[PDB]
Amino acid sequence: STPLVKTSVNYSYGDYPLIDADPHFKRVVGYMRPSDYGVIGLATAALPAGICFAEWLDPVKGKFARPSVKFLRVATMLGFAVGFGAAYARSSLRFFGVTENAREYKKDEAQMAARKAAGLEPYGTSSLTPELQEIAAKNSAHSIAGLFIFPWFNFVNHPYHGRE
Amino acid sequence: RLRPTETTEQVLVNFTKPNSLETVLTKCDEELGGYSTVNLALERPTTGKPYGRFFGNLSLDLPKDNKMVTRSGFAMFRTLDQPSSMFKTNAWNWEQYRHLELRVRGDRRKYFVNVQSATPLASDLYQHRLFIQTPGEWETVVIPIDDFILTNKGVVQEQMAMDTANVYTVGIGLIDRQYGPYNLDIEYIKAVAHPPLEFKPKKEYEVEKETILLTP
Amino acid sequence: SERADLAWEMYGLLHKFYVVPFADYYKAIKFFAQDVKRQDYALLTFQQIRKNHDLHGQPAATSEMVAFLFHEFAKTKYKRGIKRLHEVVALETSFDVNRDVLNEMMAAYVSVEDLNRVQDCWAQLQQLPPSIGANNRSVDVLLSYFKDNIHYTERTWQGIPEFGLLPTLENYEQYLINNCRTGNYRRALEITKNMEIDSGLKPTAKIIAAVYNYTFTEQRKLEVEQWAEKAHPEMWLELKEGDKLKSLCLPANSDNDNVESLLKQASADMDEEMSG
Amino acid sequence: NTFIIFIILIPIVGFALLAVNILLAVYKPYNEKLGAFECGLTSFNQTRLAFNAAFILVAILFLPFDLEISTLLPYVMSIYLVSNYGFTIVLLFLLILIIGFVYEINTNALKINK
Amino acid sequence: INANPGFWNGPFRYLRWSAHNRPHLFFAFAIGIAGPVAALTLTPLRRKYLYPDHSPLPQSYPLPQRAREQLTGFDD
Amino acid sequence: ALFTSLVGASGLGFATKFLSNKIRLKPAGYYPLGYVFSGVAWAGLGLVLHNVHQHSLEVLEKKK
Amino acid sequence: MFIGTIILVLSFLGFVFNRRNIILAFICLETMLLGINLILLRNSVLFDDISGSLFAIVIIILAGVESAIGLSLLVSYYRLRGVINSYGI
Amino acid sequence: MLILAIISLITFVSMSKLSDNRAIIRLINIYLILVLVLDSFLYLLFLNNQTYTVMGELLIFNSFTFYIDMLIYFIMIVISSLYGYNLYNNNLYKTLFEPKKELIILFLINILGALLIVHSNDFITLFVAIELQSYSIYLITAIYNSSYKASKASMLYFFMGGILSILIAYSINTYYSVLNSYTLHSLDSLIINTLDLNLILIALSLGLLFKIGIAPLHKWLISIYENTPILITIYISLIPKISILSYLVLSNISINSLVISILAILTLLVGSVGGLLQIKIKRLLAFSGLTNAGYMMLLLLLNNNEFSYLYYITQYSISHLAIFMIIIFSIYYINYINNQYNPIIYVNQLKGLIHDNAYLVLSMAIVVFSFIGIPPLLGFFGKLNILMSILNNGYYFISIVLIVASLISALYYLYLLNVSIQDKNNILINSNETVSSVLSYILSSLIILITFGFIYNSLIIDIFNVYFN
Ligand SMILES: CCCCC/C=C/C/C=C\CCCCCCCC(=O)O[C@H](COC(=O)CCCCCCCCCCCCCCC)COP(=O)([O-])OCC[N+](C)(C)C
Repeated sequence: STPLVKTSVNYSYGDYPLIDADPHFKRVVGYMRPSDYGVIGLATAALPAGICFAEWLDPVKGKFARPSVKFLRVATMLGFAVGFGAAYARSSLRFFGVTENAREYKKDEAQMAARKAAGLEPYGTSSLTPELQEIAAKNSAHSIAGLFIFPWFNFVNHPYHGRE
Repeated sequence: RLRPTETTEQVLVNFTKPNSLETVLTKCDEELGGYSTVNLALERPTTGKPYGRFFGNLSLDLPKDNKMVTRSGFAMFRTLDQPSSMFKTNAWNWEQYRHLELRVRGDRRKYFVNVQSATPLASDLYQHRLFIQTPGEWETVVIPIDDFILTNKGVVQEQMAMDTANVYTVGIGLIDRQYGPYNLDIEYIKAVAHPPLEFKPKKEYEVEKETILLTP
Repeated sequence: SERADLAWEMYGLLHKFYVVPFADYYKAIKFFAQDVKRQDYALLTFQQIRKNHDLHGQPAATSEMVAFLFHEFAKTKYKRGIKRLHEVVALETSFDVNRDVLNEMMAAYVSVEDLNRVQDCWAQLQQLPPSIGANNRSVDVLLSYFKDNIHYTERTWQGIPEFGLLPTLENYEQYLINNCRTGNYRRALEITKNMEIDSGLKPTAKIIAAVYNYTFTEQRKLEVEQWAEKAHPEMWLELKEGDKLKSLCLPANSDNDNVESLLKQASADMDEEMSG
Repeated sequence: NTFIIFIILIPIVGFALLAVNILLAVYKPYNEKLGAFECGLTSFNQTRLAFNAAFILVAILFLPFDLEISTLLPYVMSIYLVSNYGFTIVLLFLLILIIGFVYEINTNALKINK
Repeated sequence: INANPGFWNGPFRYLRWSAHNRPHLFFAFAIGIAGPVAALTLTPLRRKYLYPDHSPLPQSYPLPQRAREQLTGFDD
Repeated sequence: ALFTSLVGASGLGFATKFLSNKIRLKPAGYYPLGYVFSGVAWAGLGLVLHNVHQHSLEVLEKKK
Repeated sequence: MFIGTIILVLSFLGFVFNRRNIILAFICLETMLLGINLILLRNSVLFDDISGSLFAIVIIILAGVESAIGLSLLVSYYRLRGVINSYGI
Repeated sequence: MLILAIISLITFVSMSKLSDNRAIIRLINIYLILVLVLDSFLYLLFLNNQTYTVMGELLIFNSFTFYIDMLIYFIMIVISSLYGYNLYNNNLYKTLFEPKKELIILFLINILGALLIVHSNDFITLFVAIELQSYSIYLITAIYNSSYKASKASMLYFFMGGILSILIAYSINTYYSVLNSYTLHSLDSLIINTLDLNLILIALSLGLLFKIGIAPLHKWLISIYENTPILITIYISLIPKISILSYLVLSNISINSLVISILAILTLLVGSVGGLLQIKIKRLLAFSGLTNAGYMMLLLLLNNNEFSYLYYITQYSISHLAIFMIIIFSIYYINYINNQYNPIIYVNQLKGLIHDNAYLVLSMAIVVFSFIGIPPLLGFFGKLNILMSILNNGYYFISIVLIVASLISALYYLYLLNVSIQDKNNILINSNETVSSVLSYILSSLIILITFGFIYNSLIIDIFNVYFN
């Protein structure tokens, strides 16, 4: 769990304190606000609603025909996908100290306090060699900036989170 | 202004001129071992406009001087191959015509309008039959450009559109599988732009009426 | 219709085993098209005549089938068959194009809405002498293609006298439809009232019911049934129980949209109701 | 150095090709009996033949699928060194390729004459 | 005779239909999706119960993290 | 002002709806509910842009 | 590098002149890619660096995909499928 | 968000009928709309011009890349709306604008390639993204292969782009041979001063700029644009140009380049003068794009040009989409159709359009004036920013060439309006069919943006000053 290269300490990505430069996927989902789940449901209902509204505005074959259940289900799955991506990005920018993250900061503080009390490592221990840990951290560093393009999440318990 | 010239017509086979015949060549099955004959004349009589004459015989007998052939008996004429030496255009542009009009007296024979244009293959031909409606009298039969059917070796193929920006030659030929003499008198072939909708028979042919329009 | 596929196999054995008379081709083409549901076999039956004539030497197909088979294609809006059959016609060394083929070929293109091919076939019909050429069938298709253009419908009507023709009952009906579907309810009545004076062709039930059907004003629909009670009393009464009259009209608070846009939607719905 | 070799070699072989191509300027004007092809007659009576799209698709798609397979060779040579991270990357790579394989199966693009 | 009942209409009915009517595709998907899923749902179980993962193998010499100590012996 | 920005955005939405109606060869008062929808949507976009502008000015002022 | 650069030069000038010999032009594309790969591999060997070889294999895969796409284009262009669809629907 | 869309489209389109193409394209249209409106908050990552490196220094991420990314989604939404939504509900318009089964997948893969071009930080990533975009755009050009006019353009574009990509790879490998590196992070002021790697970057810029078709290699792409379907031409003539020009702007490898300046002047002159010799709409718009490309290439000669380039590319994208959509809408008002793929060819076919749809002609007049640069439209302001940037760096001859080119181009721009405001006595064969409400709304939104985007000039300037400095 010993880092191999030097990393920035308490770097400020915004106007809020840094919680985790490269938070884990389970970490990001666990630190998710109810508003983010509201966003997920909003998108999950919006794509089918968007399809229905587009059908109402301009029917495909002239006559108004509601889309078949297959299109509704595909739109529901894609809506859950886009909502989950937006929620993950919002939680990440909370971790990056860009938006308001006071409650997340307090939960993070209590969490590593409990972990240190239990006698564990701060960001986990891995199945990967330290070189692979560094490669994973360098690949997944700030990968949320490309949410428009590709999905990529940190599934490696690497120590390169930019904290003390 | 100084833009490329735009026009509603382009004469392909003009005839009606002292030279005329220098613009076209002929090909019968004498290129094969066949006995069909082709010959192009030039008639310039009075009380009318001078025309070309395309006659001959189309004996379908096989060439008993060789064996690799299977079917013979053609006779055609076409415009001279487009001279593209170093600097000129290269071919014809038919991107603003959509039609080709030709004025001709016909007979019982079944002629084909043969067009050669740019194509990846070599022997591809765009050909549409020349529907002679009135035999013995002149008719300005119009054939839409985007109705020619692509044929290679005489076989209908994947119908891809003609490359109207690059057209080489236009001609009339006989591939009719019947014996006997043939004749066809043409006096022009031109590609004509889109005509607006009309609701009269023609100015060249008319029927008795009240003649509402004021006489000149 | 369910067993239409089965008729195809039995047709094949009838020709492989027994020599089939050429006159039977007409019945099979009319059967495998105009009879139950299937039109793919109509083309293949026509293609069967072609293949035997080229290779085996069987007698060639006549232009009567292509004229008929275009008409059958212009009923199901079969875009694939029209393109297939056209290029077969364009390279035919046995039969030729005449008045009848162009008329039904033009009608085939109106069904698939081809503004170019429709004008192309009209140029070929037009450039022919009126002796053999533009007939009432030509006008019947030409008016039906200008169904929503009042300007070209009218100039088509003056076209009929120029070609040397007298309009027919089937010719008048589409003209009455075209005037009605473009909001000219009042002009339609004068045409129907004065048609018997001008031409001597007494209006029929398929004429009067057409005018009532395509008049989309509740008062203008009433003026249609004002002369009918006192000029055609007997022949109306058989339309009330036949359910021929249909009372489709325009909405109430519909002045938000164009009146001309309403007439398109009203007539489009009415076309389906008269299609069967 | 490569740029230098390129630039100086351009004129020499360029002039050589220029000269050897100004040669064909006039040659074999293919005056062969091209009369039956400018009309539309056929002399084969046979040799029709056919090629279903699926046949040429098998031939063409042998190449991308072979590239997909041969891309697995670098993985099997370093399987232990990149064990779990590389295992996940290869799983994603294979799933992406199987998306296209599913495309070619569902479309039934590769079924020869039925 | 046989018609597809649709996956979304019933999952288990469609599974049986695929196993009985389309063996090749059903088995292809079965073995294909078993791999990652069984890995995710069994690797922690194997680590917890069967045997822990082996210690990492060396890739080069293990360099001590210390200063040079003074040694005596085998001198010139 | 926020109110002025919202009014301008709503007016741009109304202009877009009017232009769409006139392009379709339809009367100006064709689908007034569409006018309402277009105005609401464009006003919302204007509100978002105004909020972005306000945050931009706040960030500019904060580093002093 | 000599051999790669000269192959690239010869194939490039063969492409520029013909330009209408689609079979030979596409062959020249393949040979120019081969010539570039040779230069890249030689420089990777000289520098004892892995990036050159990695880019070489990437160019190989891209060249294969490009060749597949181009041969599909030639199939569509020359109508290799054939027709013999006469007397059919 | 794009990879998942690509995978889901392959899976869904595999198991769908041909008639579901419109519905699938609509679904992706709303999908991309929600991606923009719901994930737009990611712009908070780039306060004070903060920059990130992603995927092992293989990708770069900043406000410039984010803005080009969002613009590419907006353009993709508009173009995909042009495919999913039916302009007129009749069989003719059914036939002309019918999407292919794989067209949406190819579109998204080409968008992915363009974005990876914009976000590239390494020459390996740059080349891979270039090859992805190139193969996708070849397949886009060739997917309508029922005509020889389109087939010749597809084959020419394949071969010319193959030569260009080979030249790009050769330049990249020469750079690697010189420096044993594949990234620009090894280039500094000392590196440029000490060693002569300028020619390598000139060759790279040459190969990249020829892909979008600057002089003297403009004729092939102009022929391709002329011969491809117009719904394909609207896409193939905007997105690759945006990707290449954005990569060139962010790379910043052509400071005060004599070769780049001369080629930009040549591009401007050729585009302006050759436009005067055009009677076809497609060729005229191709030369218009050439002139705009020359204008944007003039911005490659100086630093701190982010605002001018961004403003000009956004306004040009909007105007390009608007002008092609106006040409598409005008198809209904002509008596005959040239081809199934290109239904309108000659500018003369638009003659008298003011008697069929006066407001369509008004919108076209607005977009043409914005192309010319008449205030207060967006085109004038983009050209003004270009002029300010070039005069700040002392390029006076370049400014004179720019002004002369604009004055010359105004002639063939007003050619369109003069033809369209004529009188056509030939009445239509079609009447009263209603045009699509969604596409009309999108066109009107584009026109209103062009007309009244100058309201937010100060707001955009402040946002740029706070997010790019
Ligand atoms: C509900 C979420 C929907 C958001 C989707 C946005 C898609 C953008 C797409 C296509 C471009 C259309 C015009 C965008 C305006 C520039 C925004 C900006 O301010 O430009 C700056 C950079 O200026 C520049 O360099 C030059 C920009 C050139 C603009 C040329 C067009 C002028 C006319 C447009 C005026 C807007 C009219 C709105 C009417 C209500 C980027 O700002 P930023 O990176 O800090 O983030 C912005 C925060 N955002 C992401 C929430 C929006």
